[PDB]
Amino acid sequence: RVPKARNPTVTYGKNQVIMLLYPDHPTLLSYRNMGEEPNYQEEWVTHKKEIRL
Amino acid sequence: YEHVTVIPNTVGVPYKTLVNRPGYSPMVLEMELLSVTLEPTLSLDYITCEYKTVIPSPYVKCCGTAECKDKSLPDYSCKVFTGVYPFMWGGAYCFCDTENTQLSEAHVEKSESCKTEFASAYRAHTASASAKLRVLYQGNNVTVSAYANGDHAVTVKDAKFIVGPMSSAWTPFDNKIVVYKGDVYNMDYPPFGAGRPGQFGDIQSRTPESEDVYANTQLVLQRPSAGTVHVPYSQAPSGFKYWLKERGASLQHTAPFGCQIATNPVRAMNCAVGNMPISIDIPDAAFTRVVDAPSLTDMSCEVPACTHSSDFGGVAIIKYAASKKGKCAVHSMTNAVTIREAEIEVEGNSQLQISFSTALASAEFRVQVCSTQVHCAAECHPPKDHIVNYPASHTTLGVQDISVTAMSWVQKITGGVGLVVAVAALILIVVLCVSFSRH
Ligand SMILES: CCCCCCCC/C=C/CCCCCCCC(=O)OC[C@H](COP(=O)(O)OCC[N+](C)(C)C)OC(=O)CCCCCCC/C=C/CCCCCCCC
Ligand SMILES: CCCCCCCC/C=C/CCCCCCCC(=O)OC[C@H](COP(=O)(O)OCC[N+](C)(C)C)OC(=O)CCCCCCC/C=C/CCCCCCCC
Repeated sequence: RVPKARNPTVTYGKNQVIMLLYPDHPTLLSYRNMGEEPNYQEEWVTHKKEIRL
Repeated sequence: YEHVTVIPNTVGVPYKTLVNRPGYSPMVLEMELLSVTLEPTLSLDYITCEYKTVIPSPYVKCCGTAECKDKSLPDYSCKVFTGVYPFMWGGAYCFCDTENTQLSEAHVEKSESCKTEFASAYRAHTASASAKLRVLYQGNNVTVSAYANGDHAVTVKDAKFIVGPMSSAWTPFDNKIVVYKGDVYNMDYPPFGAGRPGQFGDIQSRTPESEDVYANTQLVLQRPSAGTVHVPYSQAPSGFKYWLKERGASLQHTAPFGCQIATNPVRAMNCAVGNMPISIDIPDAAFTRVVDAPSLTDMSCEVPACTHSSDFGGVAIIKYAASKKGKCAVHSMTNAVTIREAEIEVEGNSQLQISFSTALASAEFRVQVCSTQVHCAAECHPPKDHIVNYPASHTTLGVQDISVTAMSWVQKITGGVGLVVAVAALILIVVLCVSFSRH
């Protein structure tokens, strides 16, 4: 059994997603476009952070 | 009756089609792809695992010198060290203080964890697609599952669908695939018999039950230290355990086109590439003569609200006069506009409301409701929400179905330019004619 992270606090903007994250421990965040070029990216977040995808 | 059509390979978006057999009431079928699967054909190359170095108890020669016996084994290495003085708990083991030699030997084997913790290196070279389809035939939701190679035809409610082959041969898997448990990685593993130490494939076995293990780990024996009776050595660590730490990200998280990957067997699910030919074949007894279906006349359209959202942001209200009570099949005659309803009940002099979705900012489309057509028109307005969790239900925008009314600015400016050019050309040709006649 492995845990599930807390739901982030999402907020939208023009062609953007603003995500506020509350990790309790090193958590992996990855994202990819769903088109021809996925442009995969990832990072471990270890504290509270805000991302702009 | 045989009807052949093409729908995009997008999963979760329903598409409508018009089975128009003239002389009979039109029939509209809404079909949606619940899932599309690509299952490559796999030929196993070799299993990789964690090696286990087997060191038998060292043989010390008391008052003599031992010889290096040679035998064939995966990574056999044997060495003889002279001048050792082994010490056990109760005192020295050998009699003399010198001329004692220690015989060391070691080889490698597949660990007992081979049957559980192993990575399989494959070759993937052709894919047999499958598909699960939801088709709304005659006002009933019926779900079919069939092969999308164009060969399996599934009969549902007496009409049979034969779906595929997919228009695109694209597949997320390369020619060489390695799977570990539920993750599959696009990597070019070294061929059998050519593994390198400390890298993936240093120990290779053809099958998890074979015995001719190929192992290349540079096992080097080292001299025992200061009267100890151990067997030190210097070996490159397991390449496979190093790989497990540095795998990277599986195909499930990096494959393009939103592809989903699974195992047992390895499949790629719900790609968003290309489109899917699909052929219906309806019995001639399913249709209804045009003189028995309701016939709509005196039709007119008004479009009160119209927002070009991803979901159905438009509403059109159509006045009609119906010959008799019954169902009618509503279909949009314009590709740019998608109508959510597939059929609606109709009776008397009344009105019906259909919900449509468009990307146009000046909606102009024709809606056909049971053999009768009507023209629609509205000015759309953009939505406020910048992001949604569902894909667009409407077709993308072309450079022709473009330029809303109040693009008349383009016509006006290009007409002014054309008038100036025409006046200039007229004056030029008049002068040319007058100077050509004059001589
Ligand atoms: C101050 C006075 C101002 C007056 C105000 C009025 C101004 C009003 C106008 C603004 C201009 C309108 C521009 C808007 C364009 C809309 C964008 C569009 O609608 O486009 C979308 C597509 C994008 O593609 P996609 O990936 O979404 O589709 C493929 C889908 N998938 C990948 C699944 C296969 O774009 C395409 O495809 C287009 C393909 C062709 C692109 C080449 C364009 C060539 C046009 C040249 C124009 C010059 C005239 C020619 C001269 C001839 C002499 C008469
Ligand atoms: C003193 C005596 C003077 C007398 C006056 C004489 C002047 C008379 C006039 C000349 C004006 C003609 C100019 C040529 C324009 C013709 C094009 C046109 O007639 O339209 C064609 C269609 C109209 O649609 P429809 O409903 O008829 O067809 C659909 C029918 N249904 C709905 C039933 C399916 O439209 C289309 O298909 C799209 C057409 C292609 C559009 C290309 C993309 C637009 C790009 C624009 C870029 C310009 C940039 C401007 C900003 C620059 C900065 C300054």
